[PDB]
Amino acid sequence: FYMGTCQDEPEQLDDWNRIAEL
Amino acid sequence: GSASCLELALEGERLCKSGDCRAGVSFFEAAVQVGTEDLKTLSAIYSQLGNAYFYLHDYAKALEYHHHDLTLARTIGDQLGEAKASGNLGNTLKVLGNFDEAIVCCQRHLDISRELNDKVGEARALYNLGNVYHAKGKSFGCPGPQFPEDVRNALQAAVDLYEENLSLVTALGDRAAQGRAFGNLGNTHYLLGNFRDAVIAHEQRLLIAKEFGDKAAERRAYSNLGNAYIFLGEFETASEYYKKTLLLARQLKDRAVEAQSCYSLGNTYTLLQDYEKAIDYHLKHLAIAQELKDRIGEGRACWSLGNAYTALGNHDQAMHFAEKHLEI
Repeated sequence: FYMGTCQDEPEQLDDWNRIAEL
Repeated sequence: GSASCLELALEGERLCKSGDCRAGVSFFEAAVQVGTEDLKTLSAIYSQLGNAYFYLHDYAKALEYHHHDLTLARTIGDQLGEAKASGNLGNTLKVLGNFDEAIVCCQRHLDISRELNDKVGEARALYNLGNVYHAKGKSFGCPGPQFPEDVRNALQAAVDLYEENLSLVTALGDRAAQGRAFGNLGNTHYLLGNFRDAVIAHEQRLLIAKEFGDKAAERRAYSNLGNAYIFLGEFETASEYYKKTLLLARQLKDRAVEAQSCYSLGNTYTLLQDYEKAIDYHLKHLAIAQELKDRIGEGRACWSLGNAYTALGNHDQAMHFAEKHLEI
């Protein structure tokens, strides 16, 4: 039976400090 | 000039981080419009634009910006930047369904990270590469488990990559990254028909979700666990997890997930013969789909209701939803 969207891990972006660390 | 470009870029980055990518994006664009001679800075601006556009679901634009970042990282000889740009391109190509090129790009990220002995980069690259194979295998035909050898080959390659990622993030002490790998591994095992293995991985994901107070991750894990138990023939256990997803869906005021919980609960009770419990959960789903304007789910509610009443005896209400099913 239909179960919806599998519920995978959302995409992950750990990199919002790059410019500030430059 | 170079100084105010940097100043605008910093503000763009602050806004994206705080959950305002719409506003941050246009600070990045202004930064590019002002421009700078520091190509390391410019490269990072392009990459952050690609990231912002990715999060805004503009994958075409994201791809173009990552490509500029990649090329620029090459012209200046920045290997670390080249590796990160290749990873970002791969993740974008994956969403766009360019799996073949996604593999190449993510493999580059991995190869360069190993060449440089960057363990954090290496772990990320393994996770990303696993994700590409996962998405590739998942893209075939009907969703869920069961067909072409390449499906199984891709999913098995994702398992191996997630297991290697997990080994590495354990050594790094990265709990959040472990949760992510456990989650995706569990769904990869699920698609392979390895249901007991899916359960083990989803339980670990659940534990880590609770540790971080990550309610969205907790909900996913319960839902995924329910799914796995359905396929194990353990329907009582499934209803338990489906019920726990339902609680959190209500607490997090997420109506769409709230609706799905009800539908899968209705079906679990159908498989457990409790037809009256089935109806209750189906009408709560039916109502929610009427609320969210989801016509596709509204149709499914009607058909399921008709089947349950038929095993109960109620011929009159079975006909009532059949006529409502025809209308949609």
